Amino acid sequence: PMTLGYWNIRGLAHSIRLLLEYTDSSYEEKKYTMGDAPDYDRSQWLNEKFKLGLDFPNLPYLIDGTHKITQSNAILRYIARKHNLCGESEKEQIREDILENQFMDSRMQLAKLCYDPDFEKLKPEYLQALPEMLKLYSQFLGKQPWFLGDKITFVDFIAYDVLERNQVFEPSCLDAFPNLKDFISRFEGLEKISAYMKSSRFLPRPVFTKMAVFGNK
Amino acid sequence: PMTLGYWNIRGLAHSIRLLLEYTDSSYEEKKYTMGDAPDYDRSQWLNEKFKLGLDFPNLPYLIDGTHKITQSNAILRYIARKHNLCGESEKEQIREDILENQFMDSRMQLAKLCYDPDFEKLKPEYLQALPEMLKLYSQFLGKQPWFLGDKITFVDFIAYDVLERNQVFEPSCLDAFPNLKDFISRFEGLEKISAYMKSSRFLPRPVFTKMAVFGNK
Repeated sequence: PMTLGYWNIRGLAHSIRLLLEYTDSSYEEKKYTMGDAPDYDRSQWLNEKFKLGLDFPNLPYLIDGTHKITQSNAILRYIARKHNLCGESEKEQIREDILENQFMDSRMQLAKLCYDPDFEKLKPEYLQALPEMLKLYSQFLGKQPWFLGDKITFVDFIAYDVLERNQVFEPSCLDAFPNLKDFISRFEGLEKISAYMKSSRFLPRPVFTKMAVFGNK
Repeated sequence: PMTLGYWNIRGLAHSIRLLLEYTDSSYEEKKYTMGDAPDYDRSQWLNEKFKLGLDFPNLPYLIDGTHKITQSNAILRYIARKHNLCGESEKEQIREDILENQFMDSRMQLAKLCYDPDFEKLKPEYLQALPEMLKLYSQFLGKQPWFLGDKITFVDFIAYDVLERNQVFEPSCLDAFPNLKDFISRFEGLEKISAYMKSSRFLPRPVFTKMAVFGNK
């Protein structure tokens, strides 16, 4: 078995869990929690942070025998690699890295709103810019069933997440982009995935359980 | 002839320059520039932005014949892959993913405060939290000449710019870490790297944007 670990919330560990299901990987989730006090105490992780014995302690993490991986991307590539879910040619590879990185910056932009207290006043900013960075993805993807081509790679697990996050934030965001919304319906079509969305284990409390009224409240 | 492209000021494209020079790649730097504070006008690029045919207009970028690339890491990996500067074994594979993504984090940490309005107030914090980061690296190298092992790869280049940038903020920061020092010495003393260092083609303005009152010159 393997061991993944993150906060009781969504966070980065999401796609990571999704990629772990598509590969039938037998993993376990050491879930850490933030103290429900007005001020959320994050010292639960801290207590173990250094005892796990990780090269660069941080959450999320994945331990596997003689392999304790850290850094969201570093964890995904590891799994994907063991299941041929990575690009094979320079071509599919340049697309792969561009996306891999891009989606991250994009993951940040949305996350910023939540990290910043003055969300409500700054929320519009992200909303107005959305379409531009959206059409870019829908154009790059184009007529492809999966972002890279006719084969599914780890990069889709990243994609889907960054696209669902914007979908729950604002549902109309994808209506003008048929292929993008269609992309999501295809992802949420994989047996191994659909089945997972019908599992006994999913959020006990709402999304963003801790931090940001964008879920916390 | 490949095509690079970034603001006149050093920025983050320092690693690509070094790698390109270490790999003897013929390249033409299409240097851009902005206006002065407060009007930080960056028109030249702004207009040119989309006509370049970049599927994801962003800076920096590299136009390699057909392969037009964006995203720092992507550009680095491309070149690094062209001349075999990468990890082969799963140990080297997993190793480079960790560091590559980690250094990016640290690189995001430093700049975030130089671009920050209260730099003169955040400064002592990063100082106090520098040794943690800096030790983590020294522990992840030990007696190895290169982070990956016995091969210089793009990681060592990316690790150089960061360790270099941090050795500016506080020149003594890495003094308590002897191997980190020998590393910097090691990189700087490479047949081709040295030649580039002491050239007439090494003159972009210092550490990041002029907005930041951090080593502007």
